[PDB]
Formats: sequence, C-alpha cells, structure tokens
Amino acid sequence: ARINGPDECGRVIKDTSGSISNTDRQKNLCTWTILMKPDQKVRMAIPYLNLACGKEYVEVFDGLLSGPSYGKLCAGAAIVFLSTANTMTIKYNRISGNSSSPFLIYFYGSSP
Amino acid sequence: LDYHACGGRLTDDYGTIFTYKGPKTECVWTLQVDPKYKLLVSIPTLNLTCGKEYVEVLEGAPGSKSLGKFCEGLSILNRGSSGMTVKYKRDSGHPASPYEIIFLRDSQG
Repeated sequence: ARINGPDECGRVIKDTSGSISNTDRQKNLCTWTILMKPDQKVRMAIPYLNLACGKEYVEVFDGLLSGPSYGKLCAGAAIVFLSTANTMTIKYNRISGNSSSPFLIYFYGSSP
Repeated sequence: LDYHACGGRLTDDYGTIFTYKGPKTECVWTLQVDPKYKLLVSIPTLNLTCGKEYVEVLEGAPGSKSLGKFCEGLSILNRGSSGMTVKYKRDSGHPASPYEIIFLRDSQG
C-alpha cells in the first residue's frame, strides 16, 4: 500500500508491492528495508527525483545497510533497481534543514 | 508488477514488460493510469535485430499517432497519457530478442 515515509523510518516493510512517499517533512535520516519472500527479488523505481543536491541524497543498498551500495543520488527520472536477493534498503539523508524534497518510491516483488 | 504476456491493457504504478516468448509475432500493450497523472515510459539499452524486429510507441490506442519505431537506443524516454500503447513486432521465423520496457505513473508524492 502507500507508506508514509516519515512514519516508517527504521522499520522493515513486508508488502508485496506498494509505494513510499518521502514527503516534504522527512527526518534528517530515514531508512526503509524492504523484505520479500525468500524466493523473490525486489524491484524498485523512482519516477522523478530532484533533491537539493549538496544537502540531500538517497542511497540504495543491495540487501541490508551493510550490503553493496548502488550509490548516492540526488536527481533523475525512471531510476530503477533490482536486488540480488529478497531484501533491499533505501536510505534518505539530509545534511541540515527542516524541509524535505518530496519523491515517490514504487516497489514490488519479482519472482523469476 | 512484471508482465510476460503478449499485450493487454495494463494498469500499474510501476510495470516491467519482458520478452513475450510465445508464437505470436506482434504484441500490443495499452497502458492505463489515473488520468490525473501522466505515464513515463522507459526503454533503456534496447538491442533488437534491426530489420527483423522493432518496438513502436503510439500516442494512444492502436491506429493512433506513431511516435517512433526502434531496434536500438541507449535510452528512450517518453511521457504520455493513459491509453498510450507500446507495440512489439517481429518477422515470422525470427526468435524474439530480449527486451524490457518500463512504465511508471509519473508523480512526486
């Protein structure tokens, strides 16, 4: 379903599909780990990202936070990611500030 | 979600269309979205056998204005409205090459 970003920071989302909205009122640090059935891989996409580069960034990890990083990003369109296993972590971080740049994250389980 | 069928009317916030491997040589997917939003179609790193197959993007239902036909392209990005169609066609006797088309509801929140 539709997850409200700020409410779920630090938690593991178990939905087979849904969307995470960042909101313009996000914490300075927020992490979401998506957990799928062991036979699945997670597919994630951000239709449009335009963060105040230099202040904010989003980073995706293949697995948990200790897993390989896909890199920090701040802008883009049709950004897509595929994990190698049934787990994926997304981290929003803002160096100083009160407001957040809003964005949506879509996700679903891809069972080959 | 992931789709592997030969065409259809799809409604999804984030969908990934993969190579249909069945006997049909032409597949047409009509993408729907809540009309309040626009669709973002992405066909990254396309590599088909030019001359034997192609992906075509239409403004609306089949028979509508064709926006383009391609077989290779590092990145093709399109923003359209609900009802937009993606079409894949190949010659009889030519096995479909691997492709991946992504459509997303374009939104920021």
